[PDB]
Amino acid sequence: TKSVTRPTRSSAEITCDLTVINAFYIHWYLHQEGKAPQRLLYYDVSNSKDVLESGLSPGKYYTHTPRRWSWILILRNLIENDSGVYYCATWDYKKLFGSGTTLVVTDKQLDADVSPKPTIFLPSIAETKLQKAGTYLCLLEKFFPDVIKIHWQEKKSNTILGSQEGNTMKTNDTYMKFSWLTVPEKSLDKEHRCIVRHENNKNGVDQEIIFPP
Amino acid sequence: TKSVTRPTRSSAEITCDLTVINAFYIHWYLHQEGKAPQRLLYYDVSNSKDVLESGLSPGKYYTHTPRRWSWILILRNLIENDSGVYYCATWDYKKLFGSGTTLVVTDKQLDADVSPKPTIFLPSIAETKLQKAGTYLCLLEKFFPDVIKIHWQEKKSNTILGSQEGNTMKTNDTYMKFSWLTVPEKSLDKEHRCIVRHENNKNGVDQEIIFPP
Amino acid sequence: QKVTQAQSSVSMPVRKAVTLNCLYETSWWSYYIFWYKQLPSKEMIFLIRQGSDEQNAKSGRYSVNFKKAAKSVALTISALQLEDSAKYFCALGLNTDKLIFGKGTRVTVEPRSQPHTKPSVFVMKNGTNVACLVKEFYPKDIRINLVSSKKITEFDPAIVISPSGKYNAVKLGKYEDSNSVTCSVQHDNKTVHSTDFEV
Amino acid sequence: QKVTQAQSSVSMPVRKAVTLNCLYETSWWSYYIFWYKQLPSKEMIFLIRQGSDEQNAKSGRYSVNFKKAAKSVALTISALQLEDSAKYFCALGLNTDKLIFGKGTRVTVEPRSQPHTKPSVFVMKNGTNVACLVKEFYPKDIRINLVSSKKITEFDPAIVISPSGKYNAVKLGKYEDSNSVTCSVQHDNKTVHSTDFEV
Repeated sequence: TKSVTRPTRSSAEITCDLTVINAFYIHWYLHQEGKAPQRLLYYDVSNSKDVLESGLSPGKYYTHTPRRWSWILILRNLIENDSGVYYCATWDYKKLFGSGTTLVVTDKQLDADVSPKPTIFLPSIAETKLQKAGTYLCLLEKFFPDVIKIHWQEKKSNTILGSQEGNTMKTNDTYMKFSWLTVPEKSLDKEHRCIVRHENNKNGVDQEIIFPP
Repeated sequence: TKSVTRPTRSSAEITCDLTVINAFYIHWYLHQEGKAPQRLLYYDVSNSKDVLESGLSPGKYYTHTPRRWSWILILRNLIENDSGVYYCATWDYKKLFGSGTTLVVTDKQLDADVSPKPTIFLPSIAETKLQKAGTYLCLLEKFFPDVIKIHWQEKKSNTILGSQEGNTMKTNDTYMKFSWLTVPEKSLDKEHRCIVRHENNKNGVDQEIIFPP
Repeated sequence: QKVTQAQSSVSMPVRKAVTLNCLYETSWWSYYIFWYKQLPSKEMIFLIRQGSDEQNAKSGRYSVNFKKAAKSVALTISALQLEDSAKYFCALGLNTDKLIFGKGTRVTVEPRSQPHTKPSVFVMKNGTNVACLVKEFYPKDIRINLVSSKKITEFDPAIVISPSGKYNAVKLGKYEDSNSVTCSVQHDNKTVHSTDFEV
Repeated sequence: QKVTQAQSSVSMPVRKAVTLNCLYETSWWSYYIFWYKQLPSKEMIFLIRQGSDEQNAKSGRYSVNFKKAAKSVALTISALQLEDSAKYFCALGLNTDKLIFGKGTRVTVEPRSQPHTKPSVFVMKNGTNVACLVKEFYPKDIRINLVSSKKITEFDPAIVISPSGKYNAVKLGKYEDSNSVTCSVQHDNKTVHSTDFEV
């Protein structure tokens, strides 16, 4: 899952990761806060035409197939009441869903860099005798789209470590999160990472904060 | 200018390079062989709606704005009679045009690799005394979309050399071109290039064939 | 075609059972009722499907109670765990059809009964940011005030369940001096400072 | 609203003049006629614009002859050059309007009068591919046959104008032996082999 942060009166591309061979119809759902998931439209793929809902005229939603078996929902003329989570779905019975894509529609009220900026911490000196352990802390701040994922990895491994996050608290116009990890005794003086996934992360590639012994 | 080689019953993205600040309408023209350039549609940008021609129903042409002041014409449900050169235009009087984009619609009759394969030549031994010069020759072959551009450069410079191409002759189902260059006496034993621009090159980056002394 | 769920939130402890209510309403003659859950990472997972013509559908730890004479359907999650903390949706419903969802109920699973333990707080700095770290403690009655004459910001604590079944809490706070600041705790009628750990 | 151009191709030599015809037809009262040219790299360049209310528009080497009583308009390209080899379009025509194009005429510019020169052919191989190379020669009456007992393919020659104002030609051909092959030329009543250059 990621975020999209287009402004008002713009266009937005929302792609879904649900890879299915020989589909027939691709439904598109929208979930807003305190409401229900409603279907917006569904796209015939043997005829390549959209069938809309009883609420709006054409010229708003468009389903684009860039490659074979890949779909993108293009929205047009974005208004602030268009923001929510967008799924794609297919039948089989059950109906599989497609992991969500938050869309945030702002009035270009950023005016700076909104990348997550770490201010990492180190374990105390008194914790490292009477507990046989030590704890890190990786505070991030000043990031706008709020769809962020902090997870910790080893120095060289593919394991996910037992981190314990907190609530995405809101500053006056930006946000802030912190995650922290406790490591045992004989794996203490090694390297650790605080990998941070975000949308407004420079060069598209997610951050990777290295932690000392 | 480039080429696009989508198959039948597919979708095609055609972008135009005409960069204009504060446009109002973006026209779209189509030129086929032995016919005239006709307008297909034009896209209002202050209201974001397409105004079509008197010939087809909606659900075929769509103008997408990925960024501000950038436009892509998306075609849908491609038929073999959709192939031609597509321009974009704006008024100012005069009407500026947008360098063309050939679209080729095939029935997936390629079935192999269709990248241009050089088989370069070297100057003769008798030319290099009684003329104080030498000539290269850079024959390409087996490439499908036929929008190819061969130009020669120096070993380290930004000059375009006086090459003399030939006609894109057609094999049984593929094509073939050759270019050749004559260089004078005291610039003879250096390096030269046979840069080849094409759509079906490896990794998108155009080739660069190095020529010996 | 309506699906009603008049349940905002539920709180049920580990290895207990919970019933969720869903008032559907339709005019069809043969329909299906699907149950979905939504993780906080925004993923929808199909749980159980009750066909309205044959008896009660159960699959593992899920069970569905069906009242065809009334309009009530009910999901049972027996032998609860710690990753049953989601938001649950009731859906009503051949390849073209749509699902009609309800507004969704939220299940928050609480840990079991433990004897009381003691905080053992610590502190860690980054020049101007401080952070009081509180180690494991079972009852959630915590007060993690810090001491500084020069206060700029003080966010709220973040109490989270440890893998031991007890609680940990971090409380950040930005100050100027940031070196003579020592956090304190008023947990369970016995004050715990951070100067006894310092020496 | 029609624009007619009943001219398929024209051939005119360097530093001469050429007139291109365009029969438009409309029912408007005030219109403009634009002229465009198309390079073989598919680029449209605005040339000249004739407003149908004031006199004849000229801009540099372009001139437009306007017959308002008839329906004929005519473009003059005086003092021709070598990059006037394009395809020329007549267009008829506030930000929303469209241009109505004609089918287009093609202008192919031929070089001037030169004394006759001699070919001086060469040959170059790549294991199985051969290529006879012919150096500068003015009249285009060339025959670039090769000699081999073992023939597989033989494409056509490619005659192109040199920057000296004469012609060069390459004729490829794939053979097996590809080493005992020597090209010949029958240009201007005097045969030129490639064995006199070999020694």
